[PDB]
Amino acid sequence: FELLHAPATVCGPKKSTNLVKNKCVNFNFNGLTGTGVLTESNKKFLPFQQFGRDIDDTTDAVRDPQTLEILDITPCSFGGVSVITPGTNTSNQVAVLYQ
Amino acid sequence: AYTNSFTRGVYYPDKVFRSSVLHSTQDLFLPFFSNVTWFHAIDNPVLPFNDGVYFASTEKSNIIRGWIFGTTLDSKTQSLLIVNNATNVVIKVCEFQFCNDPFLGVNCTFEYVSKNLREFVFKNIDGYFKIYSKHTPINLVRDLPQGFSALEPLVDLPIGINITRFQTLLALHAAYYVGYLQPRTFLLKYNENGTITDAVDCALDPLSETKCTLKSFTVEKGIYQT
Amino acid sequence: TLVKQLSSNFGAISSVLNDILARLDPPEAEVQIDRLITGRLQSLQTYVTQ
Amino acid sequence: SNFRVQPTESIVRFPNITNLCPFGEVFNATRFASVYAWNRKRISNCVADY
Amino acid sequence: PSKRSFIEDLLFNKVTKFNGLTVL
Ligand SMILES: *[C@@H]1O[C@H](CO)[C@@H](O)[C@H](O)[C@H]1NC(C)=O
Ligand SMILES: *[C@@H]1O[C@H](CO)[C@@H](O)[C@H](O)[C@H]1NC(C)=O
Ligand SMILES: *[C@@H]1O[C@H](CO)[C@@H](O)[C@H](O)[C@H]1NC(C)=O
Ligand SMILES: *[C@@H]1O[C@H](CO)[C@@H](O)[C@H](O)[C@H]1NC(C)=O
Ligand SMILES: *[C@@H]1O[C@H](CO)[C@@H](O)[C@H](O)[C@H]1NC(C)=O
Ligand SMILES: *[C@@H]1O[C@H](CO)[C@@H](O)[C@H](O)[C@H]1NC(C)=O
Repeated sequence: FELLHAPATVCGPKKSTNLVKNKCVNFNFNGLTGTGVLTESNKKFLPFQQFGRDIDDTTDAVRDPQTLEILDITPCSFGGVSVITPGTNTSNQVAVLYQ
Repeated sequence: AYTNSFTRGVYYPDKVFRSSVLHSTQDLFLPFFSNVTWFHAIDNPVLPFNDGVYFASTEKSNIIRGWIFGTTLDSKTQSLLIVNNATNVVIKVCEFQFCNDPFLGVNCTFEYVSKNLREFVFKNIDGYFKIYSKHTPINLVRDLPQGFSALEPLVDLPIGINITRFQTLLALHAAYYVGYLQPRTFLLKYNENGTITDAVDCALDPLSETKCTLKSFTVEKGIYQT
Repeated sequence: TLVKQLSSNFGAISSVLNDILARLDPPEAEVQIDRLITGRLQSLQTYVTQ
Repeated sequence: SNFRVQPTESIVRFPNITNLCPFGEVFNATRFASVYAWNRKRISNCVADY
Repeated sequence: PSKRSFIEDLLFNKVTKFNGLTVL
């Protein structure tokens, strides 16, 4: 095995598993490693383009390297967590708002 | 002989999809509105490119049959030959002069097997020799047409030969054009679907630099530091 | 502009933190991610002030 | 606080149409040669199993 | 159903983001 300075062309195998959508996961689409929900998507790609970016170059839709199916993406949900309350001097009850 | 190529040479620089955006880009390109060499056959000199070559060999009778890339092309360094032989596209990267001189019939490294103006663009960086193409009919067959056409990548090759010279290959028993490519900044505008429809140089002339300080093709009147 | 600032190295090896994670985990990871954090922190602060 | 739904699963997706190169051919072979007249085959540009 | 007034509708029709943000 000689590893010449040029990039190595013959490599080991790629152990690829199944893809599940409508519930966010970490994902590994050949470099694309974000964290979000994948879903079916409609917008059409050209025969060779490989990502989908948008207004500020955020990875925004990707096609599976195995099957020609465009998938849309959205980062996992998240938001503030706050508490409304009557004063401690009038009660102790508490209602919580997820933002 | 020299002529003036209109807005031609653009090509999808990378493999991403943008939509209705106007995207700044920075790479090698053919500077808009430049002075183009014109070799006419039916001749056949040898022309070197440095780091990129706009090779839009035209057509009259479909007679162009290959390319040889390299330095000395005689049993010295491995070099590229790619032939369309009425069947397919065939790539062979050996090193010899005219040992394969059979044309029709009617110690080598890497292999790969795959009116109507055909433009191509080739460039070699980082051990990758990349090709982009576009085939389009022309009606004004007098000269290179006025319009906007966007090329597209066909086949990347991991051969990584070092190349600075090349000549066209014809078949005997049209012509071809060359400029060169230099580093510039363009402003591309991708359409709704994703296929390019216009672009502007940022260094072309006074206005354009403004047009790409705003990153938009509709400047309003006024006054702009650019 | 703020979001665009995530696409810049600020003098580190890359513009993503995951790649530097992959390449080098011991101290040099600190002496690189230091710069990502410093730069991104400025960008946020200089958004807040204006 | 800030609420953060958590990742649940990793997923791997690599080109699984695959190319190969049959090392089995040179092992399941019928063409073996002499010791000093030993051949060197510079093989590459495939996918190889180990 | 939205009781915007008429000239207010003209005004409205005239005038014309999740990497860690939110717009309340
Ligand atoms: C508030 O706290 C004081 C503490 O001495 C208590 O006496 C009072 O009942 C509480 N409620 C109101 C309305 O002041
Ligand atoms: C450049 O283009 C002009 C066309 O105006 C042509 O006359 C000239 O020969 C070309 N080359 C040079 C070196 O000027
Ligand atoms: C590539 O070949 C050219 C001659 O065709 C030579 O001038 C140049 O130095 C070579 N580049 C390398 C990296 O060897
Ligand atoms: C083209 O070349 C390939 C390989 O050299 C050969 O298999 C094929 O028959 C050729 N086609 C013609 C039309 O000569
Ligand atoms: C054999 O190798 C030499 C240099 O290694 C090369 O010049 C020659 O073209 C090769 N012969 C064939 C038939 O490829
Ligand atoms: C988009 O694709 C459709 C094909 O359904 C094509 O007819 C249309 O011209 C393309 N461009 C636009 C702007 O719709």
